[PDB]
Amino acid sequence: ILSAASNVSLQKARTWDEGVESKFSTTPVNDIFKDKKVVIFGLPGAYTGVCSSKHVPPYKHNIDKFKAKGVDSVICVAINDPYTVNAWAEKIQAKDAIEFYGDFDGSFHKSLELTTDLSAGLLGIRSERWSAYVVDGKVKALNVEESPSDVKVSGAETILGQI
Amino acid sequence: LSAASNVSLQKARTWDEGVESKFSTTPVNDIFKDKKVVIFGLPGAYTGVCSSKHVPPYKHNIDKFKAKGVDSVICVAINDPYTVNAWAEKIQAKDAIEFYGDFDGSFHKSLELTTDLSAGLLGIRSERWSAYVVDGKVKALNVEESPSDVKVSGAETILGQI
Repeated sequence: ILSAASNVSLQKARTWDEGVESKFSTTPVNDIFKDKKVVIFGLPGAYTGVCSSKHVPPYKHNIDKFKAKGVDSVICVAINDPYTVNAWAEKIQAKDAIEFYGDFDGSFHKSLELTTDLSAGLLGIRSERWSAYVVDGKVKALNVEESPSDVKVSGAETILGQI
Repeated sequence: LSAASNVSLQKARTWDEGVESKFSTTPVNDIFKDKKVVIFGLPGAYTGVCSSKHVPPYKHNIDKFKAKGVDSVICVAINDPYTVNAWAEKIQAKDAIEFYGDFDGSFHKSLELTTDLSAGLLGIRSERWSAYVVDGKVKALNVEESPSDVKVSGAETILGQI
C-alpha cells in the first residue's frame, strides 16, 4: 500500500493471462515494465458495466497511434482470474490488439492502493478504473476515475494525449 | 461443521443475473424452503472440465430430474453473477439450469466447501460437489476428492440418489 502517483510501480507482485492452459506460469511485473514504455489501464472486471462498451474499444482502435508514439505495450488488467479475463477478451475481440492480464490476488492493485469495494454491485473487492503511462517502471502519467463507473479520465483518448 | 446430512438453512444468499441494475440477491430460504433441490457447485466459470463434462449432463437430464419431482436444478460457483451468466450463456446451459453466483464465498464458507485454488490462479473457490436437498435438509451429498475430478458430483450419480 502506497498511493500510486508518479513513482516506481516496481513492487514484487505479478499478473496472469491465458486460457486454461496447464503450467500456471505467471508474469513478474519486471518483465512487463522494465526497460519499456507501457500504457496500462485497469477496470472493475470482465463482463461488467461500461467496461466492455466504452473503455476497451478506444484502446484497440488507437493501438496504432500508441505504437506510433513508441509505446512498447498496451495492457488491460483486472482483478479476475486469467481464464475469465480471456473469455471476455475473446468475446469483445480485443485480444491480439491489447495484452490482457489478470490479478486474481488483487495484490497488484493492493500494492498501488487501487482497490475499491464493489460489493454493492455484487463484485467483490475490485480495482478502480484507471490508466497510466509507465516508463521503465516509473509512472509518468496517472488517471483514476472518481467513480469506477465513469470513463472520463482513464480513456485511451486521454492517456494518448499525455504520452 | 462441514455439510453432511443437515439443514443447509444458514442466513447467506446467492446471485445470478446479467449486469442488470437493482442488485437484488436471493436469500437461501427462497431457494430451498419447501422445495426439492438438486444443486451442484464447481471451481468456477471458464475453468478446467466444468464447462466440458460437469454441466452438460445436468442439462441433458433436466427432464429425468423433474420426473422425480425435483423443483429446481441449480449450479452455484464463487464467481460474480455477471461472469456466471456470461459463461452460462456461452455453454447454452441457462433456461435448463438455474445459475447462481456466490461472490462472497459466504455460501460455501458456511458449509465448509471452499478450497484454495491459488496454484491454479483462481482464488479461494468452492469444491466440486452436488447435493439433493429437501426443504433445506441434505438427503444426499457428493464432494469430489479433487476439484478437477467429476467422479461423484455428476448428474448421473445424484440422479440415482433421489
